[PDB]
Amino acid sequence: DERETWSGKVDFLLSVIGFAVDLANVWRFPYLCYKNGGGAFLVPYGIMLAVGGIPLFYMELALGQHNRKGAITCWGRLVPLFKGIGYAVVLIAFYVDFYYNVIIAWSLRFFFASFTNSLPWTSCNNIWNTPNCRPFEGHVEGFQSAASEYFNRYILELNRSEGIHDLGAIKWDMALCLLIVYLICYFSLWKGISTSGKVVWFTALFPYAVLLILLIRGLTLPGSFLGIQYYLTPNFSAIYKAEVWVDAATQVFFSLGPGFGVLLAYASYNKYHNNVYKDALLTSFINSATSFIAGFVIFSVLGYMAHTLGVRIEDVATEGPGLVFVVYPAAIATMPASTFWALIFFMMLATLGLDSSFGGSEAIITALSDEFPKIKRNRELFVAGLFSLYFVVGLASCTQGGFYFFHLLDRYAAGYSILVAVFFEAIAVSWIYGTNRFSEDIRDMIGFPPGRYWQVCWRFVAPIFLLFITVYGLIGYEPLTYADYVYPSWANALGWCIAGSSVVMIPAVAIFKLLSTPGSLRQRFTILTTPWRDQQL
Amino acid sequence: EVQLVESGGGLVKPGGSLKLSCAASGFTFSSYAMSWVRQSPEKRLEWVAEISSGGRYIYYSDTVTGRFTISRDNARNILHLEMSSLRSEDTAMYYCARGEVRQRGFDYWGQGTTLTVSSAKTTAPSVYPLAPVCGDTTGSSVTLGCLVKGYFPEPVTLTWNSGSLSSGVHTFPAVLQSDLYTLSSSVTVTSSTWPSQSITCNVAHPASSTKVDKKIEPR
Amino acid sequence: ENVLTQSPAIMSTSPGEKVTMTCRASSSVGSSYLHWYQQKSGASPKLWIYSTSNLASGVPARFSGSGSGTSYSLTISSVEAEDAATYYCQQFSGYPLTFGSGTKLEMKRADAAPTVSIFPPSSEQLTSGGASVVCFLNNFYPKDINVKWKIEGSERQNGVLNSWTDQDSKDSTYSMSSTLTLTKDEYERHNSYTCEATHKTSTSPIVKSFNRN
Ligand SMILES: CC(C)CCC[C@@H](C)[C@H]1CC[C@H]2[C@@H]3CC=C4C[C@@H](OC(=O)CCC(=O)O)CC[C@]4(C)[C@H]3CC[C@]12C
Ligand SMILES: CC(C)CCC[C@@H](C)[C@H]1CC[C@H]2[C@@H]3CC=C4C[C@@H](O)CC[C@]4(C)[C@H]3CC[C@]12C
Ligand SMILES: OC[C@H]1O[C@H](O[C@H]2[C@H](O)[C@@H](O)[C@@H](O)O[C@@H]2CO)[C@H](O)[C@@H](O)[C@@H]1O
Ligand SMILES: *[C@@H]1O[C@H](CO)[C@@H](O)[C@H](O)[C@H]1NC(C)=O
Ligand SMILES: C[C@H](N)Cc1ccccc1
Ligand SMILES: [Cl-]
Ligand code: NA
Ligand code: NA
Repeated sequence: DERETWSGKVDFLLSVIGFAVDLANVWRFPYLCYKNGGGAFLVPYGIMLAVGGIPLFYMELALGQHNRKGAITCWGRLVPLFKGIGYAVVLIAFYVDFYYNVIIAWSLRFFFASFTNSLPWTSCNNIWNTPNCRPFEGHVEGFQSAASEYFNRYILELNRSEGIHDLGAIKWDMALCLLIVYLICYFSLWKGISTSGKVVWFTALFPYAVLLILLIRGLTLPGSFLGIQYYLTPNFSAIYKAEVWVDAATQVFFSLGPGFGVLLAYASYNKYHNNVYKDALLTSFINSATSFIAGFVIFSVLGYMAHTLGVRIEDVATEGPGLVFVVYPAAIATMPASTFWALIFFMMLATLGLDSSFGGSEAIITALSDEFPKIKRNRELFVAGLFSLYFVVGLASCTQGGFYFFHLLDRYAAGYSILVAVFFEAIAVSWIYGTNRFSEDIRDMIGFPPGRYWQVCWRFVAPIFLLFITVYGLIGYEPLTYADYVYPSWANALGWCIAGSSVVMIPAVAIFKLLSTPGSLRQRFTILTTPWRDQQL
Repeated sequence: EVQLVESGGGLVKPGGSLKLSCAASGFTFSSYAMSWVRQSPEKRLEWVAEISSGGRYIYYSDTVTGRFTISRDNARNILHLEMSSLRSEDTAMYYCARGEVRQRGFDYWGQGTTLTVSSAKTTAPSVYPLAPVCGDTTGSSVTLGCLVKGYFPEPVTLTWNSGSLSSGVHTFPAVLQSDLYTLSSSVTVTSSTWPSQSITCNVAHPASSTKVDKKIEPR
Repeated sequence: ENVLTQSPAIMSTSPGEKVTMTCRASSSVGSSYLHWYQQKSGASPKLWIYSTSNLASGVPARFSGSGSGTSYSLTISSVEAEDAATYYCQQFSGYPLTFGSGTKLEMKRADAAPTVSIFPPSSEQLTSGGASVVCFLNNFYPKDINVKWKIEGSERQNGVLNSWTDQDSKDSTYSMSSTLTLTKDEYERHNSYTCEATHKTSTSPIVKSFNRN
């Protein structure tokens, strides 16, 4: 204080909704519903949302609004022994920027690709095609669809790479798209939230315009009801299995943003007596509701593919990049006015990703802006240096073998790491700092204590929720592979480095902080577990 | 159930200092924020200070800030208001009040404890019988009276026949005049009842250790 | 500081009648932050209506509350004698927390004339050097009444103390005590003492008096 504040509350809400709603709302939630008993999946999903996701989501938002600092300073002021959590969270967000932007660039690349009266990925008689190409998805690996070969052999040129050891030529048309993304991010974030919170009005709202248009074209298609059937038809037999609850737990956790320091930074610009609890609920709800909607958008079209284009539903119903960059564009191309559906689809994909990259970077800038007045004074300079380091290292993912690089980070950069970070975040808040202090902090802000429900969830449910995900994510571990390629053991260990490079800050910094403090070790856990709020009276 | 008990009030000279206390019980005192609210002799309610459930957030009215200090003993369940350089404007009944939710208000209150800030010295009342004039019965009933004059500070305890006689009793609130309260009571009983049976006005003023009784005879 | 002004200040009502009372803030108050307390005579305040509309525990359905921004109101749909008290509104939208100035609610009833009585100084007091005549005026309605002392036929205005009781919870009447104090020397320098109460019930003042036998 003085600390800059949101130019208006809608800016905050859209920044948060924009961060939380991204591509996985489209390319994973509907797939999980289809795979796990249809609308029955909503039960495990809703329970995980209620006892795990939203409480963690609420917590970080309240915590950021109360302590009014970014992730490093905040965790340091709250429990100095764990200042490292702020460092861990910061460079997890740092790694994620190295690859996640590439998805946006692919979106722009397909967008620039659809300025035409006849979409390229339609047919199997192009220079990049293979003797084995089919018009649509099949179930035999050696025979790709026309859209799959376009993505793979034309956009990516992934066929020309023999692995992560063979990144090949830089692909400048991609680097151009990667640069445009970073320019859009720079001129969105250099001036701070005064413009960043205005930009999100587009990037957070645009997808809903397109979701509506596609939802109508989708549901008017022949076979669209058949798709909705595959999407939502209940089968509670799935609920019996542990793997389904783990799928719900993990989806809930990664879909909401909790513990990345992003919600922390955004809430840190809230007015102190803002009703952060009302904001956390409205915001959670919109995230999940968007996934629900998008599922109709996807499977109406997926149903139209099965009914009309003559393809097994199981072959087109898929997750991840393949759904949005291959299967959906395939369906679009068969439709009248296809060029229009393609241009707004790929635009939606990019705006879906942009709000999210915004939040990741802001978690970083705000964290560093608060630790270091040097960079806070020079924001417009600092981000330019940061996005420059992004663009340069990111050129690796614009190479012909670039997917192999993307896929490596996508697995190791944030996955296992953030779960342990958030696990200590929960443990720090509820048990070191105390739910008592926290509840009291929340009342001083919003006028009432959190219910015993939110308290039980933070203290008990949350940590074993995160524990539940982390353990099944270990027991299910296998060495990294993509399609027929298997990554070399050194590549595997290198990702373990990226994974532990951040997690290690937690015990590292705890060890280093102990060795600058005067007293005996009973005396020293106390000096490092006493909150900054209390030392200053 | 829930009970709050303020204590510690009494006469204090200006500039002096005193410590009020509130004994919480019947609920989990650690969980709730507490406030001191005072009521002046002119019956105005004025919030004084609020302390957090954990005692880490303290607010004061501008009237008492830098003079009062609110405190909290969560182990022994006792709320505290530590006053200093008191002044006559601080004279009031002080209430201790539960108030953890702002959206819900002060849901429970104590019975209050009275602060009086004055330069006046404590002095014992003279109690005078009020027997009726010469003649002139009657009168289905008769009125008797009692005069508690010249005391300070408030309170005094008046009753009749040690409280057996509560019907027909009017006990007037005291009125300060040049640093001395004067008070009076009237009681009416059927003409058969008096002077056939003794009617005593019994008065208590603990601040001055007084304990008078006054039988009323028609001299 | 958000001043809350309440009107009316005092309010008389027949049982069964509707009553409304209002609260005006000098600044906007969120409706979830406006509350009301009732405080019966001689007792602590009780929470009563919280965040505008919400009856507190044990509060009979007669009560209701309404308002927003800078204007709020309490309404009793059909008043009962047990409802006579002072009502205070309050905000928590901002520190310092502030209470309203009060609306004292009171029972209307049919008029009743005072039962005046006059008392000469007690012998215990005259020996003290003092002398206070006393004149009780009991069980009348409405509350307004005007006592007037006379030595001889001359009125005396100086040196008086008047006390009024709170309205009776039983018969809902008012009572008053007037004490005229003199030096014993002034009391003995003269013979006739009178105390007379003009009141609405009668155009003629009600008069009690005594000579020194
Ligand atoms: C499928 C999509 C379109 C909707 C997703 C459903 C969720 C938005 C719903 C289902 C379960 C709901 C929860 C059901 C039980 C409650 C208890 C409720 O408890 C309290 O009132 C706390 C006390 C306080 O106010 O402090 C808080 C909301 C919550 C967690 C709900 C949060 C919203 C939830 C997650
Ligand atoms: C896609 C179709 C089916 C549904 C469209 C959903 C749209 C209209 C919904 C979803 C999220 C909503 C927004 C969520 C955030 C706010 C904050 C609030 O203070 C103003 C309204 C506003 C801006 C909402 C406007 C309407 C909104 C954009
Ligand atoms: O969608 C195919 C369409 O454009 C292609 O041109 C490329 C261009 O060569 C690249 O440099 C890129 O940046 O822009 C286009 C992306 O597709 C074909 O060359 C063109 O004939 C065709 O219409
Ligand atoms: C299709 O039309 C677009 C104009 O929208 C043009 O750019 C493109 O070159 C056309 N394709 C062919 C094969 O001519
Ligand atoms: C929670 C978002 N859906 C995923 C994300 C994206 C970028 C950074 C962090 C997290
Ligand atoms: Cl989701
Ligand atoms: Na999401
Ligand atoms: Na987004």
